[PDB]
Amino acid sequence: HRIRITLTSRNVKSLEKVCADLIRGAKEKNLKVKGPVRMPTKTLRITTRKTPCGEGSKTWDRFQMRIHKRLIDLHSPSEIVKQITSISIEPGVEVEVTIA
Amino acid sequence: FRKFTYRGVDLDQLLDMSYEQLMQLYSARQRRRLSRGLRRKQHSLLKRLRKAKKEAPPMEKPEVVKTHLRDMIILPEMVGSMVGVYNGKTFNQVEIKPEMIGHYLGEFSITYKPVKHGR
Amino acid sequence: KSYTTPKKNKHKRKKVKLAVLKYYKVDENGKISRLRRECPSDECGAGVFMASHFDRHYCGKCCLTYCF
Amino acid sequence: GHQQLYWSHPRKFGQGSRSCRVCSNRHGLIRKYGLNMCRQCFRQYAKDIGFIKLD
Amino acid sequence: MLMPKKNRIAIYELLFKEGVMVAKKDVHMPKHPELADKNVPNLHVMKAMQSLKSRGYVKEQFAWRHFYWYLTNEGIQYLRDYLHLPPEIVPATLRR
Amino acid sequence: ELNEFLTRELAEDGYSGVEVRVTPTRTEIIILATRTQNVLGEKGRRIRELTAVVQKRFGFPEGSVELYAEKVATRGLCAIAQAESLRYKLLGGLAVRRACYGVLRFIMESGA
Amino acid sequence: YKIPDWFLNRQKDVKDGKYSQVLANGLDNKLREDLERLKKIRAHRGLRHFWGLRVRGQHTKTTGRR
RNA sequence: AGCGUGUGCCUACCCUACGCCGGCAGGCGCGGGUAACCCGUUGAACCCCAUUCGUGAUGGGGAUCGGGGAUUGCAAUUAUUC
RNA sequence: AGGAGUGGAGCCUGCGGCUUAAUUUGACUCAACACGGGAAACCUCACCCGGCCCGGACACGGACAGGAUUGACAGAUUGAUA
Repeated sequence: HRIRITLTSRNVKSLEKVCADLIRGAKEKNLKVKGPVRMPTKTLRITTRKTPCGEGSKTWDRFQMRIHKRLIDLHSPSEIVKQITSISIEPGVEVEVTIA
Repeated sequence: FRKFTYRGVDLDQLLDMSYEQLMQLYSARQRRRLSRGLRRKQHSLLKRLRKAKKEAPPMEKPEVVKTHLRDMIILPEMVGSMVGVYNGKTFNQVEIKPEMIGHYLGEFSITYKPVKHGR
Repeated sequence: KSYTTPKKNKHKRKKVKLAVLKYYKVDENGKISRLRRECPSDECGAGVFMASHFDRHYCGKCCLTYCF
Repeated sequence: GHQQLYWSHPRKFGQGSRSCRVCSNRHGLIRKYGLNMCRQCFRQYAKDIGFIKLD
Repeated sequence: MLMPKKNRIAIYELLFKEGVMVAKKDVHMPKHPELADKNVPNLHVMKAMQSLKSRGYVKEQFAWRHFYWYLTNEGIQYLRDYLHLPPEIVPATLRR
Repeated sequence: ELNEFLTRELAEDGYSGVEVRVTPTRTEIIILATRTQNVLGEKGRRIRELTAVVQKRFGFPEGSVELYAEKVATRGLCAIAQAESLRYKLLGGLAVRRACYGVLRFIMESGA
Repeated sequence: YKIPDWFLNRQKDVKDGKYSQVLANGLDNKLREDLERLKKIRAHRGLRHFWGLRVRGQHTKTTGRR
């Protein structure tokens, strides 16, 4: 009954659109919803030399890859969540539904 | 002159002694080396040097048994044997007097030629 | 380019024409006199024969040895 | 036998064990986050993986 | 490459029954990750399939470290002629 | 690795990229390319070859990955479509100057 | 007087097998003997001592420069 | 304090609390964490406070070198590292 | 205008030279010299001294099922239960 949706995405606006649709999907069906908890975004970092050889001035590229995690708690029966979460997802976002 | 000993132990006392008891006598590197377990890989070439160990012919100096093994321990069991330590190029004829115990056969070989300086 | 030592050759296989006749002895009647020992290993039942060397017996693929 | 010598030297650790998953070469490896991918390959495929230059 | 004949038959059965076969460029791989229980090394798969390639029965594409072998119409006829298969049955890429 | 493999395989077939949707039970992987009829093969032979490849390589289960091969709308503004276009014009034996003006003229008239 | 064996400058000696602190005139004698032992056996370590070089595995290219 | 990292595809190899043995390096049990969940409230150094020292190559400096003890590994000698 | 230095000392390290079986090698003003993500015990490794294997597709002509070829414990031999 306490069902915990984990929205993890690389993009923010796709993740904010999905978590906004899951608040509208929880408000229209009138089930009690703990708000989307913004988790601390993880910046995956790789700093390589630019040069494929060793013969320039030592320039470095610094590749970030931000991963944003939200999570939403619902007071909802199982099959109601199975219907909600299966509708209108966009491929940037990864959705993991925890039953209990 | 006097009867040489390792740590505080006579050579025949060293020689009729188990590996487990011989461990507690020499330095910690050689304890580690021989405690890891008996040697079954291409380290059963160590076990094949045990066969070359058990091939001392009657009364003279024995013939040279050659080794591409520089990580081999000079056991008291080995002492008296004539060994050819491989430099990578040449087998150096090395006898092992009983004060070599603990050390490795490879270190005794020069491996690298000494370096005089032209200019 | 030119090297010092003379070359090493490969082992040439000493191939035998009709090597099957040696393993058996034909009788005057329709029977046999099997010369060389049959392999007692589990892999090969009673079909595979052992080697008959000068001072011991040996089988090839199961790699089984019997000294006198 | 030859099968007892062909691959008998251990490949359990060191930069003679792991290699680039593209180049197949043994140098400048990005092991971080299980890329297992040499630094010139990563610099080619960064965009395709999701790595972006911002700051 | 000299192989046990049972291996080469197992490889050609697997190349036929599915319309494609893949493999990693790894000579030092004792078991092919698909054709596992029939104990084939990976180098026997590579060298069987590049023998199929040479005489123009299979098509070669190589990505990162993975060989990909598409079986072509001459290869279809060669394998059904080789393994003694019925011409009724098709590889899994000609069936919709 | 998907995008590299599909570049090396479907280059001459007018390749333009991938889009993979990781859905529950299925992988809705969509090849976006110019000639859909060239990539799909003969009655979807080369569709099913590529599904069987991706299945056997990446370790996806039996038919839990299925490929589509959709069409590039206004292919004059796709960069790698006009790169491979220019590539197979030069490799075909056409002169460098004529080919380059030919691509440049097309992508301008395309509305870039 | 209960000073442990882990605390002495000659632990598990090669000739007598005894844990003992060795002091000034004895230490100079025992250092001479340790170099003389490695010398006579013709070990790589004793040979590097004989040649007046770095023995504990340094690079002699740029340092040791007297 | 603040950035991070942390159990892998092939790939073995993670970060570690807590309890015992050992001076120490370290060992043996058992836990937690695939992570704002555990290590972690990251009890970091400099700094801060109180002893000893006393212008001396000195308790500055820690090179070189002897002897010993542990760990990683298939293997350390040309001293792996501690 | 100054601050902390570097250049002097020791050591770590890279380069030239010397040496060596080999001391693998690229780069030499800024824009070579803790740079090749290059902290190499093995692997890496390209260098040196030895010894295995074919992983020489396919096509053609011979050898060949009256067997073309695979592999193989001893004892030698070797570094090796190559």
